[PDB]
Formats: sequence, C-alpha cells, structure tokens
Amino acid sequence: EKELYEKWMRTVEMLKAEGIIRSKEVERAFLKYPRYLSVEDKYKKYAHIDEPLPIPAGQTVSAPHMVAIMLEIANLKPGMNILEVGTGSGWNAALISEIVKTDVYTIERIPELVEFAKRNLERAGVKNVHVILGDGSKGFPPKAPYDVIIVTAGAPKIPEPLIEQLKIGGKLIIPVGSYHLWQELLEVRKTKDGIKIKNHGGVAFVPLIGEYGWK
Amino acid sequence: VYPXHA
Ligand SMILES: Nc1ncnc2c1ncn2[C@@H]1O[C@H](CO)[C@@H](O)[C@H]1O
Ligand SMILES: [Cl-]
Ligand code: NA
Repeated sequence: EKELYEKWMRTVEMLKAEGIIRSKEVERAFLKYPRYLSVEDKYKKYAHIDEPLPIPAGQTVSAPHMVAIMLEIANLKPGMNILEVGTGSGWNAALISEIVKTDVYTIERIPELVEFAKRNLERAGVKNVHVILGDGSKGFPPKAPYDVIIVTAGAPKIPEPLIEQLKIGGKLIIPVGSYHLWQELLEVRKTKDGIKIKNHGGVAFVPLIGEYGWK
Repeated sequence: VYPXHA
C-alpha cells in the first residue's frame, strides 16, 4: 500500500510537471483518492501507469492524465450539482465528490459495474456518491439541472438530453466522434440562446452505448 | 494501450 501510494505520488508529480494537473483542487482530489483503490487487486500494480486499465465487463478506467484533463476543464466548485455519465470503477466520481463536497450523481448501464463501483466507494469511505443503474445518454432527470455533466464514454453526437439538463451557464464535457473508439473532447457550454462548443482535441474512449449514444 | 486517453 505504501509502495502503491509512493508510485502514485510520482504519477501526480509527472502530471503537474507536464502541466496536466494545474489546480490545487484537482491535485488534492488525486492525492486523496489514488486509482489503485478503484481497480481489481491484479491491476493495482499498474494503477500508477499513465494509461487506462481494465475493469469488469469489458470496460476500462481512464488514464490519470485524461481524468485530470477533464476535471481541470470542469473547473469544479464546492456545492455544484454534478452528473457523471459512465461510472465504471467509481474513481472519477470519488474525485468529483472530494472537490464539490456534496451529493454527486453518476450513472452506469452495466449492473456488474454498478455494484463494482458502489463497493469501491464504500470501501474507500466515500459517502456523497450515488451510483445509478441506467442509460446515461438520457442523462438523469431526477436531479437535473446540472452545473457540469462529465461523460466518460464516446458518443457519435452530442446527446440532446444532456444539453437540456444543463443549467444555463453549465457545461457538458464529452468525447464525440464518428468512430466507436476515436473522438474529439468537446466542452459544451449552455447559453441563454443555445450553446458554445469548444473542441479540445483528439482522444480515445470506449463507446457510449445507449439511446442517444452508439446503438 | 486500452481505450479511456489522449
Ligand atoms: N449510456 C450509458 N449510461 C451509463 N454508463 C454508460 C453508458 N454507455 C457506456 N457506459 C459506461 O461508461 C463507463 C465508462 O468508464 C463504462 O463502465 C460503460 O459501461
Ligand atoms: Cl438506481
Ligand atoms: Na473507460
């Protein structure tokens, strides 16, 4: 464990050195919730490596740099109402909760992963995270609107339900592209008259599967 | 390398 954490601190230092982690909030979250806490034992020895790792049901937990990039873009503030689409391991949701300091909602379509995430969260002592079973491409009406919606799987287009569930001034961070595994990281800000889209560049994510994702 | 990365 001490070994795993020391390797993790090196990872964090690297991200700060590369200018990936640039804010105090994100550094604090990363140091509080290392990725090894969210992966199966057989993968904990690779948790510090800056690339994605496998998780049950054929999915993956994103690479540290990607999670950092997306969190920095989110510019999370205490009290914000956040929705994550694609819970996976529960790692990103834990990081989010550490920054917003309130209830966090995250949705996952695979039952096995919903339980996987809940277990990781409980074991790590996270309390404010609610893991939901469902199709996140439809968002999560019960707690909308949101300050930020972070999608961790790639879509063929921007899901309309996600734009509708954003507070005016809120933002949707999502990988969108014409390929199942190759997308453009888009930051969509909701305005009083429509939206503003900022393209952050190429990324590679597992496909978002659902009504407003890949079918 | 598995898919999420940049
Ligand atoms: N429509 C969806 N709703 C919720 N989670 C999803 C959806 N499509 C893909 N995922 C999940 O995204 C997670 C990203 O790590 C995976 O665990 C994957 O199952
Ligand atoms: Cl549920
Ligand atoms: Na993933």
